[PDB]
Amino acid sequence: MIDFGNFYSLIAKNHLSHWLETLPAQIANWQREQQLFKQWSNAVEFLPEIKPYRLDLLHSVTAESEEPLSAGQIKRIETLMRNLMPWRKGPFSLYGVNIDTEWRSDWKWDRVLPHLSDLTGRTILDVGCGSGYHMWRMIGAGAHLAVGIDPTQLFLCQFEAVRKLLGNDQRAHLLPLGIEQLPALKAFDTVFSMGVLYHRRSPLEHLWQLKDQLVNEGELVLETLVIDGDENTVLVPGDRYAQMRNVYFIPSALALKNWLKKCGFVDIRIADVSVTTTEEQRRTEWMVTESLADFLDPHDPGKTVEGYPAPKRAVLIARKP
Ligand SMILES: Nc1ncnc2c1ncn2[C@@H]1O[C@H](C[S@+](CC[C@H]([NH3+])C(=O)[O-])CC(=O)[O-])[C@@H](O)[C@H]1O
Repeated sequence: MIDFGNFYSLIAKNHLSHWLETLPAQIANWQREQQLFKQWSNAVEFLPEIKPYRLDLLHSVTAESEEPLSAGQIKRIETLMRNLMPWRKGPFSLYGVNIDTEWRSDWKWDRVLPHLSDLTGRTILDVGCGSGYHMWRMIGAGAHLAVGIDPTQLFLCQFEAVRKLLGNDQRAHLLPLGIEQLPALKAFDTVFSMGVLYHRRSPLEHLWQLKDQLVNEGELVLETLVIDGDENTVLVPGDRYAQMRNVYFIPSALALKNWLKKCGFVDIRIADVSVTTTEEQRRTEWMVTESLADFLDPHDPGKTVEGYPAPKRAVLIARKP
């Protein structure tokens, strides 16, 4: 297993302390009903613990030693990390192992960062953080603590593989929770929900739940699929949108701005809207199964195979009063 002791021990001592009234039970239960699990755990267990000599979290996620490591030592790490494929969120550069992930999560980062309130000093929740890539970038932009939640064992394992290789860094943590499970912590400075809203049956309740994690004057940063149109334009696909099951709402950005108004957010701004291109999302050596090219109408990339407008992503920023 993995021990969440460091985390509990950490939040025992800060403004997240009340979370201990629910978290350990929920994590215990999650660990209970987890029984290729061992492949993923051994990958983490068997990687060495290295303190990086150089650590860049400001412009990438890059770690290097003073003395470059043996060809064989790189290969051990390479092949253990290859055991945690598919790697979707990244990329990561760790002692010369370059994990070119399906997504250029960096692009999403470059398009979000400039519109943010200064992250320096902040405590942050990242809902649906995947591998945790963005959490490390949040550390680089000078956040005090970055906490993520994603109820997927693979991604908990990927994150722990990276932290281990980053010298067991304690400034970020991935809890295998789902966003439904949290109470109203009202303790985070900034909350990120990226690539999550459209997977929720109840989009307004998602926004309220996010709002319930924020201090007064906290900042929400919301990113999700979208469609062109006025306030009143909102697509709800059928069984498959870009081959994804369980897609619910894909509103227009203007519609999303209105939802946030309804859910009581303030100073809302559309900050980026960006067609997702096959150079932002694709097959790699570290993710071998289908990707965006396959989910697009082969004769018209402005549409999905099913025949819907193609993936488009907005970034909305907003403040809780
Ligand atoms: N109930 C849940 N609660 C919290 N997360 C969930 C839940 N269920 C599934 N997820 C997680 O939400 C993430 C959606 S991805 C965005 C990743 C990153 N944010 C990014 O912006 O690239 C896909 C995308 O939109 O590219 C996955 O990691 C799921 O495990």
